[PDB]
Amino acid sequence: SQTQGIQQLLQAEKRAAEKVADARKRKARRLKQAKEEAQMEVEQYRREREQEFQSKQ
Amino acid sequence: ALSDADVQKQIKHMMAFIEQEANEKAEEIDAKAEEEFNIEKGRLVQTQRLKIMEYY
Amino acid sequence: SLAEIVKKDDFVLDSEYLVTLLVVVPKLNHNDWIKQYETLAEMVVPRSSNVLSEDQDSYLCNVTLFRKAVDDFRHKARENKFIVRDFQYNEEEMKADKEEMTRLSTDKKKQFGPLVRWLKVNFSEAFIAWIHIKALRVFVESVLRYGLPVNFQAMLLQPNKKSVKKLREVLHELYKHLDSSAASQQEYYPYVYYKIDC
Repeated sequence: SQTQGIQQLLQAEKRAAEKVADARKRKARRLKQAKEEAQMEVEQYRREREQEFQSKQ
Repeated sequence: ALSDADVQKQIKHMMAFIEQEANEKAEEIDAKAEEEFNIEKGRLVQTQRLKIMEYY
Repeated sequence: SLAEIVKKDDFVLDSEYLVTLLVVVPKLNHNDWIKQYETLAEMVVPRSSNVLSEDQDSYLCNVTLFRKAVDDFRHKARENKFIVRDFQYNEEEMKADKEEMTRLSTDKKKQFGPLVRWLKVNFSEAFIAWIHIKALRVFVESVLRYGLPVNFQAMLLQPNKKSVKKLREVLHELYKHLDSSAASQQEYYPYVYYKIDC
């Protein structure tokens, strides 16, 4: 494996870098999606709370 | 002179378990992505819940 | 350390699992090494039977090996009369040492010029003051020999070898009339004497 092993190492380590980048982008995407969905849940329940306060008024 | 047979043995074994452990590490990062997703949605917006509930 | 023998290409580059050990093998069992380097260790680089350079005791050669393979290869090659060495390529280890060698030699010569000038000069004045203190002695001993008055006449001399004793006895004959009694003359000669030799 004088040279062939080096090439296969290069390819496999490129694939490992690619999956690490994929996982990192997955973390960032899920962080953004979590923030967005949790916010939207917050405002829709704000709407229902405001309706309850309208009824109480 | 172990030659191409042992070259293929070393290549297939090493790259195989590299790709395997690579995949499980990525999937574990995805599992922790699920964990931080749920924790954020139940903690940060939940402190927001407490603030707004006190406000109301 | 291998200055003009080993270089970068010999050792493994960007190594993830391997380490290149410069396992020197003599020609007495070189075919042995290239044939059973697999027996020496499992999980080894195929076609790693590479020889770098030559020397009078043996032939330098290197083996690329996983970590456990390095342990096993060392373990079963120390008994195989192979020199073990986990050298790390370092151009600085060569360039530094050679630079200090040449610079220190040149500066040592440039400062040794002053050494010889200073040394020969200072020794010449040292010998000048040397003969001066010797003359001061000659004066003191000649004076006290003849009492207060400082009237005396000094002289260099150079006796012939093997004619020394004849000169001793004729000068004893000459100077024994000054005192006319005893000047067992030995060290304190009937003349005020001092000795010097180069």
